[PDB]
Amino acid sequence: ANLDRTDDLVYLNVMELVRAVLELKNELSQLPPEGYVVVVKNVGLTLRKLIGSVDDLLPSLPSSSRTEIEGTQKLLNKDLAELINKMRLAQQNAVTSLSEEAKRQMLTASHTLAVDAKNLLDAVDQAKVLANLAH
Repeated sequence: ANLDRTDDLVYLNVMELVRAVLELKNELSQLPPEGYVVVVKNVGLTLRKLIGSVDDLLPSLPSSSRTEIEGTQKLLNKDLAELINKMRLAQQNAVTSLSEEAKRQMLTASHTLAVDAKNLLDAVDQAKVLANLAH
């Protein structure tokens, strides 16, 4: 048995992103970029919405973990900045060998949205708990 307790709602939403972004990492070699343009939305709209959940805990944390939240919530909008910019540039009507390299690169940016989230789900976990230990 396990008496798990859901207190942090920051690692909950982000969880949906890591999944929605992980599916587009394997489908890269399946469907065209025309359909991915819509996926990046549900993959990048999960962070911009969850980021507003930790912002409230920011002022409720010490001066040690903040570097993680204030440093992750800012880069969270950069992990997709290169992914999207690569979509409109990859799916574009380009007649060159690069058209192939621009397909594998875009994917390298997708995972970024997750790789930068795994550290965020645990980052806040240390800031929230500190809110209590602190006076």
